[PDB]
Amino acid sequence: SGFGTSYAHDPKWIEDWMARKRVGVDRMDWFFRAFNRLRLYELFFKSTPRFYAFMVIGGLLGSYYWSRFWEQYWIRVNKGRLYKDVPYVYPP
Amino acid sequence: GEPAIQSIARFNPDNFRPVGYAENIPCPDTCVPEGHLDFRHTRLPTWHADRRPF
Ligand SMILES: CCCCCCCCCCCCCCCCCC(=O)OC[C@H](COP(=O)([O-])OCC(O)COP(=O)([O-])OC[C@@H](COC(=O)CCCCCCCCCCCCCCCCC)OC(=O)CCCCCCCCCCCCCCCCC)OC(=O)CCCCCCCCCCCCCCCCC
Ligand SMILES: CCCCCCCCCCCCCCCCCC(=O)OC[C@H](COP(=O)([O-])OCC(O)COP(=O)([O-])OC[C@@H](COC(=O)CCCCCCCCCCCCCCCCC)OC(=O)CCCCCCCCCCCCCCCCC)OC(=O)CCCCCCCCCCCCCCCCC
Repeated sequence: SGFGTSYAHDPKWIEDWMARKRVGVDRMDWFFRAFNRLRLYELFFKSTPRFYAFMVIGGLLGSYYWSRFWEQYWIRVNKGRLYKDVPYVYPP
Repeated sequence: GEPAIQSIARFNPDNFRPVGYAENIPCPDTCVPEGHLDFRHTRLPTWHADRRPF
């Protein structure tokens, strides 16, 4: 309360919010536990030359299939309005 | 009647403090007051999984 004055102070519900520290709670540990089983760190990240290769080879493959995915998205959205979708009929 | 040496000694700037200095000036014991989040609240549980790979 006191919003907009020199008496402004945090309301009660903000104080309660900051009283919830979630000490000793980890609801996302499953994600990291399962991610670690991919062994990406042991195989690629730990060694600098392999870390570079991951960025290069990943960027190569990632860039190609990223382009491929959105090209299909474009073709679906503009279905029936593309030059390839409407073969031209020559006048007689 | 005070010796001039004693009189001028009192008017050293270190002998003047504002009225109420000892009852007002804050004396912080920490830069993280009670109720504020710190490493003691964000430390993960000891059974957690490695966070380096991610
Ligand atoms: C190359 C492949 C290689 C092999 C395969 C790899 C496979 C793995 C892939 C993994 C990909 C990542 C998935 C997410 C992992 C979890 C999050 C994480 O990073 O954890 C670290 C860390 C975990 O938190 P922590 O506090 O350390 O947790 C401690 C304990 O573990 C637990 O502590 P706690 O339990 O005490 O909890 C504390 C904390 C725990 O922290 C969290 O869990 C919160 C953060 C979670 C972020 C989740 C990110 C998800 C990624 C997006 C995927 C997008 C897919 C889109 C598909 C499009 C396809 C074209 O939670 C809070 O603080 C509570 C409040 C949380 C509020 C979060 C609000 C999110 C709302 C989302 C609504 C979505 C609605 C969508 C509806 C769509 C309808 C169609 O979280 C972060 O640092 C992430 C947040 C950082 C800021 C986000 C930046 C936003 C700006 C970018 C916007 C654009 C997004 C683009 C997305 C790109 C995706 C690639
Ligand atoms: C209670 C809760 C429970 C929760 C459960 C949650 C489950 C977790 C979920 C996650 C997945 C879990 C998988 C479980 C598997 C269980 C079976 C097992 O034992 O696993 C074996 C084992 C598990 O490790 P481990 O048994 O604990 O042993 C630990 C060792 O330290 C590691 O072993 P190692 O390294 O001694 O042996 C591994 C070996 C396994 O393979 C072999 O041993 C084969 C060796 C060759 C044999 C001779 C073959 C001759 C013929 C070859 C013919 C084919 C040629 C062409 C091949 C082309 C391949 C592209 O090689 C590999 O796997 C690949 C590494 C190869 C060498 C790497 C270094 C070379 C330089 C690399 C340069 C850096 C950049 C590279 C590029 C990066 C990408 C851009 O390996 C793995 O499972 C790791 C996979 C690594 C591959 C990459 C994975 C990332 C991609 C993930 C994509 C996810 C997509 C998600 C889609 C979501 C849809 C919604």
